[PDB]
Amino acid sequence: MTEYKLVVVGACGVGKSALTIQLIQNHFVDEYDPTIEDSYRKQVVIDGETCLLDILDTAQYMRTGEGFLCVFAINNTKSFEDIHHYREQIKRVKDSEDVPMVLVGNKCDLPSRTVDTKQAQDLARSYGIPFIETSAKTRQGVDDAFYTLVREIRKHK
Ligand SMILES: Nc1nc2c(ncn2[C@@H]2O[C@H](COP(=O)(O)OP(=O)(O)O)[C@@H](O)[C@H]2O)c(=O)[nH]1
Ligand SMILES: [Mg+2]
Ligand code: NA
Repeated sequence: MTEYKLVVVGACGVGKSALTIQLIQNHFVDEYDPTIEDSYRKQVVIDGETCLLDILDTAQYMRTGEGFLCVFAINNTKSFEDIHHYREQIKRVKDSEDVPMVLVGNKCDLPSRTVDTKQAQDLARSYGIPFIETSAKTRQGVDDAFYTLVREIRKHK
């Protein structure tokens, strides 16, 4: 079966771990030690295809990543501001401009929003990447974010 190595990056507190655990374990974590960096697997079906996802939740495996989720939180302007740092890291570690990537705006369940959809869509367009709005709490968008990334890897191959 086809394996996809995915890496989740972004500022502390955006929901990288919550997004990962919701995908893998089907539950929402209200707190998750921010120093734990681990890799997590789930065999899933994406568009009818069975595949293995190896997901590195960051906090010697970044460089082997085939696609990256760049996460910010929609009530965390600072995390949005930091996205360019993580995009550039990824370019450098892959030595490429064309790396499969998805911009994820998480915590969409929260009303105290400060990054609007247009802002984020504009950033995504400046990188040529999809933008997906998620909630790790509700599950909105979660599969779509990871599965879109897999679809970007599929195209890239
Ligand atoms: N309301 C809400 N809280 C979230 C969401 N995702 C994460 N959180 C919370 O935000 C905090 C940080 O999440 P965490 O996954 O540890 O962020 P990380 O540092 O990026 O791994 C925790 O208290 C999570 O419960 C979400 O979509 N909605
Ligand atoms: Mg974490
Ligand atoms: Na503003």
